[PDB]
Amino acid sequence: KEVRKVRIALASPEKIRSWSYGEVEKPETINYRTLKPERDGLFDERIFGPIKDYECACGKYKRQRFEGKVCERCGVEVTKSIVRRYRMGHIELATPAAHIWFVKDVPSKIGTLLDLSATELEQVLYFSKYIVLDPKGAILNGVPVEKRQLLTDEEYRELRYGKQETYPLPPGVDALVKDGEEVVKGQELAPGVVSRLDGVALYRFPRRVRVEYVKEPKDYRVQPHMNVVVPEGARVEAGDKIVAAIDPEEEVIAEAEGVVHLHEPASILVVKARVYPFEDDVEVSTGDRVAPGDVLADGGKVKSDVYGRVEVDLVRNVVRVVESYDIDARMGAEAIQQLLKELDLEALEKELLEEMKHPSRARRAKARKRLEVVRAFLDSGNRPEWMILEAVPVLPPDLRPMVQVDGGRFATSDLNDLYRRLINRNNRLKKLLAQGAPEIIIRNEKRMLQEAVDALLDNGRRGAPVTNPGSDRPLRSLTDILSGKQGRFRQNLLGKRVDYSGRSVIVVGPQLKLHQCGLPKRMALELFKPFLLKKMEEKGIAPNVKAARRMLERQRDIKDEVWDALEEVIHGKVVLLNRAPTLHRLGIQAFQPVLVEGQSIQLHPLVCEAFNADFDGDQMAVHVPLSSFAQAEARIQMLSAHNLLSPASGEPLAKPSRDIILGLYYITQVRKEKKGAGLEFATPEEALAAHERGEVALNAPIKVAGRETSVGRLKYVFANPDEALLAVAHGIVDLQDVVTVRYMGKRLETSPGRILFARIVAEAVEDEKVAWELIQLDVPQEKNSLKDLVYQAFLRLGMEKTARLLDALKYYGFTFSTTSGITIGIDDAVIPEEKKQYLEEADRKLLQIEQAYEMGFLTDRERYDQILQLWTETTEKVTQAVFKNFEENYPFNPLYVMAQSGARGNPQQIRQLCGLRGLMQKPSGETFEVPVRSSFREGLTVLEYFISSHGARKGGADTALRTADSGYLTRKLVDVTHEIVVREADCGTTNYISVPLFQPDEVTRSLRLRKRADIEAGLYGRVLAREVEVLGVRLEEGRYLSMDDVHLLIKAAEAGEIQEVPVRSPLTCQTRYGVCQKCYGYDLSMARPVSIGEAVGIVAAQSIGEPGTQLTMRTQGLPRVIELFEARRPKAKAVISEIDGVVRIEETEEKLSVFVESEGFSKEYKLPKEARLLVKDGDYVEAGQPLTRGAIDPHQLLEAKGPEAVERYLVEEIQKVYRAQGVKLHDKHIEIVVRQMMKYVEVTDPGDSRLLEGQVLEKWDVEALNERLIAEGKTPVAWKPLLMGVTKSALSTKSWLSAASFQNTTHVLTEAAIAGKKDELIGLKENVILGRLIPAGTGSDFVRFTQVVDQKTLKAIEEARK
DNA sequence: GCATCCGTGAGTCGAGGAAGCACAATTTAACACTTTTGTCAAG
DNA sequence: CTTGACAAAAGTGTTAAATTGTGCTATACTGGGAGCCGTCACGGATGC
Ligand SMILES: [Mg+2]
Ligand SMILES: [Mg+2]
Ligand SMILES: [Zn+2]
Ligand SMILES: [Zn+2]
Repeated sequence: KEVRKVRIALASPEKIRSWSYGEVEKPETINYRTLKPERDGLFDERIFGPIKDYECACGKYKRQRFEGKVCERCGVEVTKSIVRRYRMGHIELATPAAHIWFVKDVPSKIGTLLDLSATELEQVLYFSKYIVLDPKGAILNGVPVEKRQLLTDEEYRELRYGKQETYPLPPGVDALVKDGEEVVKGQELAPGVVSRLDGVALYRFPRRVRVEYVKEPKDYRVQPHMNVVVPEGARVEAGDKIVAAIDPEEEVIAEAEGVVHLHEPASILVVKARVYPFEDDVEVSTGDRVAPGDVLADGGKVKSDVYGRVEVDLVRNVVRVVESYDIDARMGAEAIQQLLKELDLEALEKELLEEMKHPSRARRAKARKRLEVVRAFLDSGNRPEWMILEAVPVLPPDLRPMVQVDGGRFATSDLNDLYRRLINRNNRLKKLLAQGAPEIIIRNEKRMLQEAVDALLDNGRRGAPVTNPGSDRPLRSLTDILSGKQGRFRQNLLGKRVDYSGRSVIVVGPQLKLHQCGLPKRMALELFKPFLLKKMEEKGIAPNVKAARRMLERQRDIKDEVWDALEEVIHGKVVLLNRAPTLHRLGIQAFQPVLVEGQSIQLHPLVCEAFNADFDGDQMAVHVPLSSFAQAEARIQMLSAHNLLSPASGEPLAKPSRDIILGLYYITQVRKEKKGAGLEFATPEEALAAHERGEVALNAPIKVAGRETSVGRLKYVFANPDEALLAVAHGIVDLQDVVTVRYMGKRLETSPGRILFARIVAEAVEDEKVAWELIQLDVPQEKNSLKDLVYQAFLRLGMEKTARLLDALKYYGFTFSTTSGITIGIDDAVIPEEKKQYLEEADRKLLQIEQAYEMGFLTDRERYDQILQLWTETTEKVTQAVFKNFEENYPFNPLYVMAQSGARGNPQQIRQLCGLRGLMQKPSGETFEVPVRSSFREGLTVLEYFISSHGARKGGADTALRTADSGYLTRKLVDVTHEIVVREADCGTTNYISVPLFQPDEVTRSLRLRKRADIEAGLYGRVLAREVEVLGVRLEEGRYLSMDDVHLLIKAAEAGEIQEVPVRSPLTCQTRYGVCQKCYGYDLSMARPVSIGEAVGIVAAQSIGEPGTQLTMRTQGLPRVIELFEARRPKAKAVISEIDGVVRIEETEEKLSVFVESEGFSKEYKLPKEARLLVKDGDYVEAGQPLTRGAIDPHQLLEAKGPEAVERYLVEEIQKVYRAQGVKLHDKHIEIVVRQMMKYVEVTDPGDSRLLEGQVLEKWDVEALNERLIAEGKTPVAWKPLLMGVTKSALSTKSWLSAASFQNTTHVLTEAAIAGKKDELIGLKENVILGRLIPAGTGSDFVRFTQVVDQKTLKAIEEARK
């Protein structure tokens, strides 16, 4: 079957053991001598499979005949060695270990279910405090001990073993207390030592024993290696032992009868216990635990009266019960797993739901968070105790290989070292437990085992990272393998390295057609090698494919017919050319290769702008689509000649450029003379006669009788363009001379160059009548006029004729720029004579500013501002003087022509070359008082050059630090919008948006018509939601708006006939998981309605992010866009009115306050003194209308005005940044991203549903839920619109595969696993990860099942059946 | 409300690759021999 | 198709090296060692 969904869930110890083919019991990897895997180790063949196909370890089975067999000698299955990549083992832990993901991922899942703080969980898990599981009637400091109570180590010891203390008596002294006498706190035991607790006092080591013989206080000395064998106050018959020793020579016995008295204790032991004397055998033993009433000895004659630990003292023949309780308190994951197994999720949910009615919001907020985790376990079917590991899975050995390098050295992965540590510690703990080691040692081993598991799963998350000894590089754990820019997702699943790919330097191919590229022969030989081998065999070049491959291995073995065969292999095929960074989809284009000699790829000039490529050393990659589908898609969808318009704005993107523009501008610009320039005559005979006398120039404007003409128009009248260009060939007239020509039945007055341009377009499109309508004859052909020509040709003729026109424009532009005579010399940077006059004026005004400043008429700051204004004004005047000189005296100056035509440079750069450099800014942001008064032609001074370097470095640093921000933003946009596709023709919605044609300019306090570019960016290629009647023209509902329609609407607005246009937009589309054809509009790249199955989400992200690097960075620029897409609260946020009413300013010397007064309401706003109010007294302000200047908080705007208002604000404010930079971007692309930001709602009233108040879900889901509920007469859910940024919107998506591959992988995976989330594979990222066909383009269900059949077969099938 | 803390994020290709010994237990190697296998000429 | 010599071609069985695993030292010894350090954003969680 086909995979349709991917589910993630917790694995139980039972399931982990079902995966494993065996337990890894030893940390041995391979044998150091034979290099074979060690038995029971991390590379065992008996577990993970054979190392070579169909061959066991012992070498008894060596063929596939014994397939599925297991050798009895070695136990290795006889099968394929590839199973060694898929077969898992496991490690059986001596004690449970918590999974760090469900502990350290804030908020922890284990803590939330158990109601334990982050610190409390850590203290228990890492053996710092005990947690009570059974108090057993234990009292701690007069208070009963309760379950789930945390005990410190001292508290546990006091409760479990009691209170006791040893006081060392000074040598020689004798204690004031006897052995076995009860003491009270503060009592003095010895002359200088006082006890601190009440209990039985016991002599530890009596140094002197004083017996009393009866006939006599004989004494004996006690040494450390001796022990007394009798209790105090004992009658000893002559002969009985008294003090024992290692050597019987020093052993002490009693000569006669007496009473033994012990004196001089080494120390005093105070123990809180009850002493029970006995005579017969005791029924208990040391270490036993007893309760009140339990029999101790003498058949019930002596019984316990208190809880404690029973210890029998045979020397004193008494039973001591050290008062203590048998409390059950545990540390580590064994205790936590005990609590997690005892949880009743049914009971917990009921209690949480009851607490969901608490008046406090914090209590309900906490209850909702707990119940969301509880609900996840209840719904998914997972068990909370599965978050603690009893068996640890072991990765297949081939994914953590230990390989021998070409030099014989061994390389291994970090996972083997992490596995060995866990196995070594696990084995050691088992040995310690078998030895009955003390609790201190066991606790250290268990704490180390927990840490070893943590390092294996997520190294460095908790504590110091584990490093391999001899280095400080942290070991790479399982979490590091999956997360980050170098993880599995982004490095191996979302992108890959591919076969049939090449690379080389790119050079310009001017002779190529738009759809052609120059592919080196030696690159194409390797790229198409499998195809070439087949063709070589098909011909007689080689006998078979293997012989052909040997021929190609040696360069000197390649014959000349191999190149003929290669030419046949590539016939008709295309290749993909790729340049990094791929900012938009035009960074990959398909071309038909032309095999060329050399080693560099030839690139067509007209596609360089789309690739952002130049020829300073750039490189491109080459890719070969292999199947018929890949070749068809590349030739139809990705061919360069088919993508001529911009998907972002719909304007031409393959169009005339630097040299092409210059050559076409040069011929279409007319000459202007000054010799005559005014003389008036009576007849043309006189006017021409003066021309022969030299009094008037050919192109000097004159007036013959009443009309203004020139000599050329009167002297040279040509019957047709061919005659005019024949005269140009003979040198009679120039291309720039204005003469009279007869063309298309009209007696035009133009230059031969403009008539030549008209013929160029006419022949390219092969239509003289249509060509005449496409061009503007009476202007020089600059970048904008040539861009309009391409767009109009595309509309009227299509891709094929437009690509031909682009090829003809490129050819003639190149040809005419070579012979025109364009060059740059030092004298071409003409210095206006007005610069000297302006600088002298600035010196006088500056000297006058200093004079006033000396007189005190102004301060330092106003002196500083006035200086900057003076030099800012002078720079503008010098710029104007520079360009006024060019257009009057040097209209054909190379710098003027390049800037005027759009080929190169702008007025700012020309001023620095010809005028003055201007003012420079300090590193701190201030501007130097003294400007750079020299241009580049004159040459800066050393100090001026250094001062100018401050800004140059700052610009370079801004550019470097701006690429990372723009690239990061694009990735956020792609991940939030990647699932949006055009999925149907129409969603049936009746909603729409009104695009405003007028903008409320506040300075003039009135409405003013918006700019054409702004209106076009919001109207072009959009479906009219309602019928519109303007200027006698009826634009019916459902009509796509072309540029002509948009211009008609702008003309209607100019006449006061329409203020806004109702259109369909992605904001109001009702399609699920995408938009419909009617809500999107045109495919701006083709100027026609978008086709179903297009990934408009990806296009929108690339359109927005591509010009991201052109946004200034230095609340403005790219930072402004990033904040708007993240829905961040501005620091200097404006103040808006929550309700509508009249403003009443109460400004006072004490404070500033603004009052919005209504019929009954009076809202008060305390604004700061430095507040730039934009509303004065007596103004009727509506809800959400700003009162103070600044950026509006989108979340405050959403609450006050609504979803529509915030959506309009976000689109307009984002477009302002791009417009300020000259970038043209359709509103559709922003509205698609904004539609994703506003995709969620918050539950406020659950109604008759299981939703929790404050729960965040998708708007589509709640709407579907509400309609279902209403269908059955149940109260619907009341929700609240929600706004979130692109980052948060992408992470809260319903597909965990796409969210896990974005960022926050541990958090995404931990929540998905607990909930048992199932991924339906809806968007593009999920299908790319699994290598499936994406549900867009040719992979969309709308077009995927189309069938093609010819007439003959169709008739046979219909005939053969009917 | 609020600071303060921690945790996660920050463009793309390319090119650069320090015991020592004793002894027991286990494994490996080298014989030995018999037992297939592969040829041979026939027949 | 056999039919008997033949000869390596291989395997089975001891034996002895060669390798590997393991236990044991008796003056008295009793709590570690390396960072050190120029960024900025955000949530989100808690200390209350
Ligand atoms: Mg370059
Ligand atoms: Mg004439
Ligand atoms: Zn085997
Ligand atoms: Zn729609």
